[PDB]
Amino acid sequence: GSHMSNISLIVGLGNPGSEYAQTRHNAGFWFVEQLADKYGITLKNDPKFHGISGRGNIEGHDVRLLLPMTYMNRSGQSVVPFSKFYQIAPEAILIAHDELDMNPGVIRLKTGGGHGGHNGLQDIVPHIGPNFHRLRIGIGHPGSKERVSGHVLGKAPSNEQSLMDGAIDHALSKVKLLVQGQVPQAMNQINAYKPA
Repeated sequence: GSHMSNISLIVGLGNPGSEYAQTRHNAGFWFVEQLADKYGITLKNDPKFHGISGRGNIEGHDVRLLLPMTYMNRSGQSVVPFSKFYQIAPEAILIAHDELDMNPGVIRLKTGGGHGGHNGLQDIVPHIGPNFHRLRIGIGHPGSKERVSGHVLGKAPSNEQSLMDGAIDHALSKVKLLVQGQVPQAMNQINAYKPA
């Protein structure tokens, strides 16, 4: 099982399918896929947990990676049984996801709190409670209350994608702190990020 606030499960939220891969709502998938490549962690089919998953060493720590393949609003149908099977407490889980309330190129590490309208997080907090960590990857907001679907299922313009990709690359360099349980320092150094 997990140990204290050393992060040992990193989840990335998104939808399956090439048609959603480049959309804002898959920001969490981008981060976990990039982290997997960085550390040479294989993401392999995991039918038992309705996902794609991997396990590997990050900076001397055994860490599991999970991409639910449930569709975003059913993400809990992968995250919850996976974390239960492996006896991973919420305190040791990092969930990376798109954040409408932050600009592209803003990234913040948060512990606790609600789903903030995110339909993936909405499917997870009722089960495991809120005390997991979140890598909130700004995607910016749409022009109103009803363009939300269209915005999260859109592919960002290149300037915004460049800002998100630089923020995501920064965060990758801070995962060493998270897997070592240095959450306060990783929150300091992630939240300080600026694009330019």
